[PDB]
Amino acid sequence: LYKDGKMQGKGVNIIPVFARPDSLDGTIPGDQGFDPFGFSSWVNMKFVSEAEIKHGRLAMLAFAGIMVESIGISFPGATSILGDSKDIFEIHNKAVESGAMGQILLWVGFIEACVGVPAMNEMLSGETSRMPGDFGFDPLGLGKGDKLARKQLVEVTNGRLAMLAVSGIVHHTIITGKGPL
Amino acid sequence: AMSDSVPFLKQPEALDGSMAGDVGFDPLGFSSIGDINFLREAELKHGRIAMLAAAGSIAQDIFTFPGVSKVVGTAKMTGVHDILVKQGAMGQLLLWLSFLEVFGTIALLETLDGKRAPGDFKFDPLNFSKNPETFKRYQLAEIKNGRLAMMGVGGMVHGYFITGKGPLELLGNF
Amino acid sequence: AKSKAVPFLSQPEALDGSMAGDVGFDPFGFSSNFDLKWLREAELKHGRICMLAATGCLVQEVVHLPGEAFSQKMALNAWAAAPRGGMISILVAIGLIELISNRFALTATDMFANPNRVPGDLGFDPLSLGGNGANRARMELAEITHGRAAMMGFSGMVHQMLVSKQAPIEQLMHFKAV
Amino acid sequence: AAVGFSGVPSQFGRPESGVYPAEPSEQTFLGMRGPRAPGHRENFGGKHTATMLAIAALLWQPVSEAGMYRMQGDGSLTKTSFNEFEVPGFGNAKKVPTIESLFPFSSKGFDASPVLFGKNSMIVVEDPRDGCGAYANSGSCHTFLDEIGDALKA
Ligand code: CLA
Ligand code: CLA
Ligand code: CLA
Ligand code: KC2
Ligand SMILES: CC1=C(C#C/C(C)=C/C=C/C(C)=C/C=C/C=C(C)/C=C/C=C(\C)C#CC2=C(C)C[C@@H](O)CC2(C)C)C(C)(C)C[C@H](O)C1
Ligand SMILES: CC1=C(C#C/C(C)=C/C=C/C(C)=C/C=C/C=C(C)/C=C/C=C(\C)C#CC2=C(C)C[C@@H](O)CC2(C)C)C(C)(C)C[C@H](O)C1
Ligand SMILES: CC1=C(C#C/C(C)=C/C=C/C(C)=C/C=C/C=C(C)/C=C/C=C(C)/C=C/C2=C(C)CCCC2(C)C)C(C)(C)C[C@H](O)C1
Repeated sequence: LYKDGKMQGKGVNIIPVFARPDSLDGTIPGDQGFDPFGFSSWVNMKFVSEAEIKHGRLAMLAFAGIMVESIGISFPGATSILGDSKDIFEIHNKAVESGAMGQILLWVGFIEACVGVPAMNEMLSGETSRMPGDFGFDPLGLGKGDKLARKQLVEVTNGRLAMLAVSGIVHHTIITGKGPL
Repeated sequence: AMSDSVPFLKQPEALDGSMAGDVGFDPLGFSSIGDINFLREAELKHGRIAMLAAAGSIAQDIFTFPGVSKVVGTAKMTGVHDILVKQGAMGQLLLWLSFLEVFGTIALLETLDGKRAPGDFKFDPLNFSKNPETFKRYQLAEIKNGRLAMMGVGGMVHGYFITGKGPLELLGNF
Repeated sequence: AKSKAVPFLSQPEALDGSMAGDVGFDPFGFSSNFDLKWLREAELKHGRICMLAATGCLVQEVVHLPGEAFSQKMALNAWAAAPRGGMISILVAIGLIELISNRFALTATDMFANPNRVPGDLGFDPLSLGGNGANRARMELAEITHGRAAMMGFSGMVHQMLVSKQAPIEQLMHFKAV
Repeated sequence: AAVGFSGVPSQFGRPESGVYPAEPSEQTFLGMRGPRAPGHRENFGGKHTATMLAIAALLWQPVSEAGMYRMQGDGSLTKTSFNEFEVPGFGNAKKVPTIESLFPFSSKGFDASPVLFGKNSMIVVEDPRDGCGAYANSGSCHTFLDEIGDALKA
C-alpha cells in the first residue's frame, strides 16, 4: 500500500537529524526525507530517480550473482574455462580473458543504447509522460493495481540495500582475500 | 501514440503503418534524420542482396557449377573473392550490377521526388500478386525474409571468418 | 541577472539563450566587444575542423592509404611523410572551399552583409538531413557540443603526441609516465 | 554604432552592394544552397547529379582497367599499355595520347581497380591494440589503466 504520510509523502523523515527539505515533492517512490546536501533543489529529479532505480537493479543482480558464484553454484561446464576457484575478482578477469564479459558488455550496451537512451531522453524532454524506471516489463503479471506501492517502494529500498551490500562484500573481499559465505 | 514493438517509447512520426513490416520500431529516431523513402529503398536493397547472398552461400556449400573447381580449387565463401578478382568473373558482375544500379539510382531519386514507391520496380513477370491482399502478404513476407536473411548472411560470413567451415559445413561439423 | 554557467558573474549582454549551446558563458566579455555572428561562425568553423581532425587522428592509426608515404601511425609524422604536392593541393582546395562557400564575402566587413546569411549556415546539407523542424535546435546543440568536445580532444591529442612521440591509441596501450 | 566584426559594410564605411538576393530552400545532392537562375534546380538538381555520378562510376570501370588485352596461344590474356598503340597516318607521331594519358595509373605505380582499390593498392588495416587487453597485462603491454593501478599500488 502507498502509506503516504507513514513511509513516503510529505512529513516523513527517517533520519530526523537532517531536516526534510522543501524541495522534495513526495511524488517519487522512496521519498523518505533524506537530502542533507540539498541536491533536489537544483538537479532534475526524474533523471536522478531513474539513475537510482537502475543502479539499484544493477546492484541486486550483482548481489545475486556474487552470492551464487561465491557459494559454489555453477552452470554445467562453466567451471572449466573460468577457473575452479571462488574469488569474484579473478572470476571477472578470467571471464574477460575468455571473452564472455565482452559479449555481456556488448549486449548490455546494445540494450542501454537502443531503448534506454531514447527512454531517458524522451522522459526528460516530456514527450511520453513515462515514469522513471518504467520500461513496461511485466511478463508474469504480478503488479496491476498494487503498482502504486508495495512494488515500487520495496524495489527501491531493496535496491539501496543491495548497493550497500555489494559495496560491503567487495571491500571485504579486497581486505580479507576470501569471498562471503 | 506509443510504439507497438517497444511499448515504453513513443510512436515515430515518420512511421505510420502503411509500409509492410511497420510495427513502430525506430527507437533511435533514424527516420527523423533521413527520408523514409530513402530508408525503405535502402532496407529493401540490403534485404534482397542478403537473400541472394544467403541462398548463394547455401547452394555453393551444396554444389558447384562445372569448371569452377579447377579455377578456384578448395577456396570457399569470401575466400573466393580475391581469386575471382584475379579472374574476370567479379569484374563482369560489378559491370552489370553497376549498369542496373544506374537505373536504380534514377528510380531512387524518382522515389525521393515522390512518384514511385520505394523498391517498386514493377518486376512481376509471373503476375503473382493479382489481388491486392496477396500483394500485401508477399510485401510483409518479403520485408520479413529480407531482414531475416540480413541477419543470417551476417552470421554466415562471420562464422566463416571464425571457423572457415561454411553455413552447412559448420552444422555438419560441430 | 547572473550567468548560469558562472554563477558569480552577471549575465553577459546580447546572450539570451537564443543560440544553441548558450549557457551565458562569456567571462571575458568577448560578445560585449565583438559581434556574435562572427564569433559563432568562427566557433563552428574551429569546431568542425577539430571534428574532422580528431576523427583523422583516431582513424589514420587504424586505416591507411596504400603506399610507404601514408604508413605513419602518428599524425605528426604523417604531416611530414605525406607527399608535399598533395598537401599543397589540400591547402589550395581548402582555400577554394572558403572562397566559394562563403560566396565571396570572406572578411569581417562583408560576411553577413546579406540579412539572410545565418551564422554557420553555409547552405551545406548534401543529403538534406535537416528537413525536420523540431529536430533543428537539438541538432545545432549536438553539433556545437561535438565541436567543443572535438576542439578540447584534438588539442589534448596533439600536445600529448608532442610529449610522448606516440600515436594516440597505442599511447593509451603503451603508456609511459613523464 | 559600429560593432566590431559586425560584417555590415555600411557600418564600416565600405562600398555596399544594395542588391541582396533572397535565400531559396532548394537543395542539390552534391551542390550548394543559394540563389540560382530560373530553371537551374529543375535541370541540375539532385536527380541530374545522382544520375551523372552513377554514369561516371559506371564508366570508371572500363577506364580503370584500361589496356590492350591480347589472347595468347594457351588462351591466357596479356595486358599491355595503350602507349604502344601506333597509328599509321600522323607523320612522325606514331605514339599518340590515349585514354591512359588522361588516367595514368601505371605512371604513379597505382594498381587501379574497378572500385579503385587494387590488389597491390589495398587499404591497409592493422589492429592498434597489439593483441593485449585493457587491464592486467604482463608483457609488452602497459596500458593507461595499468599505469593507474600501479600508481595506486606502490
Ligand atoms: C526486489 C526485487 C524487485 C522488485 C520488488 C521489483 C518491482 C518492480 N519492478 Mg523491477 N527489477 C528488478 C527487481 C525488482 N523489481 C531487477 C533486479 C531488475 C533488473 C533485471 C528489474 C527490472 C525492471 C524493469 C525493466 C521493469 C521493472 C518493473 C517493476 C514493477 C512492476 C513489476 C513487478 O511487480 O515486479 C515484481 C516481481 C518480482 C520481484 C518477481 C520475483 C522474482 C524473484 C524474487 C527472483 C528471485 C531469484 C533469486 C532467488 C534471487 C536471490 C538470489 C540469492 C538467494 C543468492 C515493480 C515496481 C516494471 C515497471 O513498470 O517499472 C515501474 C519494468 O518495466 N523492473
Ligand atoms: C581536419 C581534416 C583532416 C586533415 C587535414 C587530414 C590530413 C591527412 N590525412 Mg586524414 N582523415 C580525416 C581528416 C583529416 N585528415 C578523417 C576525418 C578521416 C576519416 C575518414 C581521415 C582518414 C585518413 C586516412 C585513412 C588516411 C589519411 C591520411 C592523411 C594524410 C595525407 C593526406 C591524405 O591522403 O588525405 C586522406 C584523406 C582522407 C582519406 C579523408 C579526408 C576526409 C576529409 C575530412 C574531408 C571531408 C570534409 C571536406 C572538407 C568536405 C566538406 C566541405 C564543406 C565544408 C563545404 C594527411 C596528414 C593518410 C595518411 O597519411 O595516413 C597516415 C591516410 O592513409 N586520412
Ligand atoms: C586538378 C586535377 C588533379 C590532378 C591532375 C591530380 C593529380 C595528382 N594528384 Mg591530386 N588532388 C586533386 C586534383 C588533382 N590531382 C584534388 C582536387 C585534391 C583534393 C585536395 C587532390 C589531392 C591529392 C593528394 C592528397 C595527393 C594527390 C596526388 C596526386 C598525384 C597522384 C595521383 C594518383 O595517381 O592517385 C590516384 C589514386 C586515387 C584517386 C585514390 C584516392 C582515394 C580516395 C579519393 C580517397 C578519399 C579522399 C576524400 C574523397 C577526400 C575528400 C576531400 C575533398 C572533398 C576536399 C597526381 C600528380 C598524390 C601525390 O602527390 O602522390 C605523389 C597525393 O598524395 N592529390
Ligand atoms: C555533359 C554535361 C555534364 C556532365 C557530364 C555533368 C556531370 C556531373 C557530375 C559527374 C560526376 C556531377 C557530380 C555533377 C554535379 C553537378 N553539376 Mg553537372 N554535368 C554536366 C552539365 C552540367 C551543367 C551545364 C551544370 C551542371 C551543374 C551541376 C551541379 C550544380 C550545383 C549547384 O547548382 O549548386 C552539380 C552539383 C550546374 C552547376 O551549377 O554547375 C556549376 C550546371 O549549370 N552540370 N555534374
Ligand atoms: C520476385 C521475382 C522472382 C524472384 C527470384 C527471387 C530470387 C526468389 C528468391 C527469393 C529468395 C532469395 C528468398 C531467400 C531468403 C533467405 C532466407 C530468409 C534465409 C536463411 C538465413 C537464416 C535463416 C540463417 C542462417 C543460419 C546461421 C546464421 C548460419 C548457419 O550456420 C546456419 C543457418 C543457415 C541456420 C520470381 C522467380 C520468384 C518470380 C517473381 O514474379 C519475380
Ligand atoms: C552535415 C551532414 C553531413 C554529416 C557530416 C560530418 C562528416 C559528421 C561526422 C563527423 C565527425 C567528424 C565528428 C567528430 C567528432 C570528434 C570528437 C568528438 C572525438 C573527440 C574525442 C575527445 C573528446 C576525447 C579525446 C581523448 C583525448 C583527449 C586523449 C586520448 O588519450 C584519448 C581520447 C582520444 C579518447 C552529411 C555528409 C551526412 C550530409 C548531410 O546532408 C549533412
Ligand atoms: C567479400 C570480402 C569480404 C567480405 C565480406 C562480407 C560478405 C561481409 C558481410 C557482413 C555482414 C553481412 C554483416 C552483418 C552483420 C550483422 C549484425 C552485426 C547484426 C546484429 C544484430 C543485433 C545486434 C541485434 C538484433 C536484434 C535481435 C537479436 C532481436 C530483436 C531485434 C534486434 C535488436 C535488431 C572481406 C571483408 C572478408 C574481404 C575479402 O577480401 C572480400
